[PDB]
Amino acid sequence: STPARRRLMRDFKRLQEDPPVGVSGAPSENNIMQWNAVIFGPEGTPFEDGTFKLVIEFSEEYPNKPPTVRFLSKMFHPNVYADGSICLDILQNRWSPTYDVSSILTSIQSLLDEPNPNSPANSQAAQLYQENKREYEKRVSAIVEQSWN
Ligand SMILES: [Cl-]
Repeated sequence: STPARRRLMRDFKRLQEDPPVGVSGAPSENNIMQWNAVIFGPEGTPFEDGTFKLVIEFSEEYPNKPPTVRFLSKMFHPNVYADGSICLDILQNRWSPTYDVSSILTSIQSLLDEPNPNSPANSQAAQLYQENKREYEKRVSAIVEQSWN
């Protein structure tokens, strides 16, 4: 094995033993470096009832280097690109090996209801979030419904 692979097995064991509310994930069948994950939208937010699928991509440099994470489900959120790529500060400059898959996934769930206003990846979503909360929620509701497909 390798340190990344042993760490990933530890991350999985910890996540499966004590999963945070509305989050789960596991390595793919055939490749511990690629995981499938699910995040349920947080209760009381525009994303409630959404069941969102994600892919997490690691390397042999984990946990020195953060993974990348993308939504496979359709998304509408200021910090998610059109291709599903998720922008999260802890996956960039605020990375620490103290974070693991569990805490990455919980951060992404929390991100859903707490957009980062700094240079958002989806300008349309950012502008609606800022200036037309009412309409932001309709656009979010459409991708909540699609997430059940
Ligand atoms: Cl962030």
